[PDB]
Amino acid sequence: DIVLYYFDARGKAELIRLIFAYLGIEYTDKRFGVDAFVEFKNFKKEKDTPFEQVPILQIGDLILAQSQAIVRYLSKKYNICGESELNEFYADMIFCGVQDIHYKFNNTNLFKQNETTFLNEDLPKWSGYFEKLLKKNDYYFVGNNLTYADLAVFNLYDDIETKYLNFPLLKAHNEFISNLPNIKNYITNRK
Amino acid sequence: DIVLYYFDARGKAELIRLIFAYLGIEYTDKRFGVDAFVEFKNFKKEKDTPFEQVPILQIGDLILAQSQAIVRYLSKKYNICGESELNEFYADMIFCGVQDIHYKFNNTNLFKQNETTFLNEDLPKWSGYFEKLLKKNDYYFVGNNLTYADLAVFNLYDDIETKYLNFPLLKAHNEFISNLPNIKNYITNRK
Amino acid sequence: DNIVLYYFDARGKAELIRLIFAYLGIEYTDKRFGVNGDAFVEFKNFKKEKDTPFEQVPILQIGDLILAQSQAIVRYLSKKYNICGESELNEFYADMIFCGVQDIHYKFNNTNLFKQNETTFLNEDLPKWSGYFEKLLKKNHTNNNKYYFVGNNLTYADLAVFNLYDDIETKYPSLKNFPLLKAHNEFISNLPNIKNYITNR
Amino acid sequence: DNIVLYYFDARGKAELIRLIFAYLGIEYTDKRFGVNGDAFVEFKNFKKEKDTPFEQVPILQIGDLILAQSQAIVRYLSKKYNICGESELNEFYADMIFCGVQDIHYKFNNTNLFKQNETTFLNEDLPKWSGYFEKLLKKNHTNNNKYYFVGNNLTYADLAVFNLYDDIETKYPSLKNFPLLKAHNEFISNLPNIKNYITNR
Repeated sequence: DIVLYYFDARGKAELIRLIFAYLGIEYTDKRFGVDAFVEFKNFKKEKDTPFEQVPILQIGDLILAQSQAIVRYLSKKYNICGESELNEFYADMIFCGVQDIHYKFNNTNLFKQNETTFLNEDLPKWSGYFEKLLKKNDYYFVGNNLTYADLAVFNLYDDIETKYLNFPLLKAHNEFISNLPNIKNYITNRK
Repeated sequence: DIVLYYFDARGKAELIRLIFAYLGIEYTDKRFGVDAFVEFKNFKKEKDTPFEQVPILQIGDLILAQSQAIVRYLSKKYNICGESELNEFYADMIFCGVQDIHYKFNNTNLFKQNETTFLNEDLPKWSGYFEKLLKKNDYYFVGNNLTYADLAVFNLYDDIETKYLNFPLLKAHNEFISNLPNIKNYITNRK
Repeated sequence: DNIVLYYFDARGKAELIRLIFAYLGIEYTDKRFGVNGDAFVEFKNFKKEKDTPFEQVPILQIGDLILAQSQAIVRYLSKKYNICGESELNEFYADMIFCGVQDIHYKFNNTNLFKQNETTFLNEDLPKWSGYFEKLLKKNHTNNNKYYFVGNNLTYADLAVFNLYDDIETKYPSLKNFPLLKAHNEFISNLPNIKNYITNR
Repeated sequence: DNIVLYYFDARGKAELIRLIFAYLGIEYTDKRFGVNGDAFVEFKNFKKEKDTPFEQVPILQIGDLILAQSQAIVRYLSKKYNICGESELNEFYADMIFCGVQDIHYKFNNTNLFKQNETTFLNEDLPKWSGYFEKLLKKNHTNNNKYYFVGNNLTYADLAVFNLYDDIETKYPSLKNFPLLKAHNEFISNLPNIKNYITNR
């Protein structure tokens, strides 16, 4: 009854956009800076944010902040969080793992001279963790249905691939998500 | 029916310890290095961890990883996550906020020359966010009962205070948590 | 001689060196990884082929001599070509100032949307540093009329400050509140060897 | 003269300067914030009282002269007191090496339990750097028999490498796999002015 507010970037909003695309939920994708910064300063004046951060998801009059929290909330509401107490935990635990490596990716750049370590050490290591998780479990990380963890893992590699998959299941899992019809469409349309 | 594995430090395990103390749950608090590192390497060989990280909470044969996930799991199980869908979200959102500032605290040190900015800019700003959240809501962040967010906020400042509260509610809230009998006891006994 | 600069096809930590060569009019080969191909493969092969101390670039090769670490290279060239200041104290001040540049420059490079630190960088870290530089320029009033950080000739510190703001500008918007600094950067940008290099870049 | 070093009551970025003064036998006042009181209040008052370029310490004051930025201070002292190498190339190499030290040292300082990067630092970042240093020592075989990074006299790079490992050791455990580096550090640790300073520290 929905507005997503963020910068004109994937960033930490993209996973939320992927969820809405998957669920088929209509919303206004509001992007600053399509002086992004002046616009953000104004938004903060206009809107009551808890921590002066975006993304913000506003549903009617209700303001939701913090991307990971928003993801968990939506996932519960729309049945992509796992179907048992243990499965809900595993999905969460996997997402936390994705968060660790995703941040590391966002902390690697040329100036810092950490690209080679990321490419050679950190990413292979994390990819191995994910591949093993897939092996343990027309591919899902959790149970026999899609969860937000699947989308998160797709999003992580999709992001990484923009800038910079030895991992057979992970590759297959990524292809599978990319080809879900709602996802494929979203992706094709995406700037 | 429970072992917590971590280093002999508060770190990211402390919030879990505070929850168990609050809930009155008996567990073995297993600390490496009471060559911490040799011991950790061995533990990783011995135990099947998803990401080769601690803390690990083992309940019977069940291995749980990722501190924030563990906290959410316990909180749901033991009714400290909020009593409505919206309240569960707010608790989560607050914890996410705590995570942001807690990390910043752990990223500030003398060598980096970022202590003054943290003390003068970042912490006051975050404390203001928390104070306002308390105002909005014989003190609780969420609803009218204790949630993990309360414990998290207590833990954050308690950590900060070891190394380095203008904020009346926050101070009062912190005192209140510190004085909950199970907490007070845990704290008095703690190395 | 045969001077070759090796780096990625980016400004990064190489650009100041490139600016120095431009300013001095030194010819060199600007070898850039990844202009067309996979930058990482090229870098990997380079490391195999060239004996680098730390497996890092930039690398400046003069003849068969291999020099590493951008700041060290900058200091070496600056001494050689008389852009390091003309007294012991002035040499120190240029070095001081560059050290300060490095600090804020590293911060800029650690700033991004995902990390949600853009607003604090724009709003609180950069203005503070811009203030420090503005004050330093004031102390050299003044000799100035021409804007130099140190003494009455150009030093690498001048180039470094120019480069830092130039780099920032590529990503983020004014220097309105910092007139001395703004004039200084403009002045550097208009030195003919520099203006020409920039236009062609 | 009246030489005063201002810093926190910590090693940090000051310690190398202190080691240099010890090695050279220069008397100075080692003023440390927070020995007894609130370090931040002391620092805040210092900044008000002293005109610092960047609102940072360390600060070295010689007479009324204020010098800032630890690396710049190290380079200035090293030139003055002949620990920077005795040729243009050797001066560059000592500087190169120090730049490398700074990189790994900063990483050590960014390593902690909360960030869960201790194992990668011990396991993968430090060994790699230790290797780089070990290889650099090998190149100076070579002159050595005495271990120096550069030429056949001590330079600040020697002190810097010693200091870096010493600092690491306070926090984390062997250098077993790096015999040249280990011997080098031991050798530095045993220079009489250094050994004495250390024992008293």
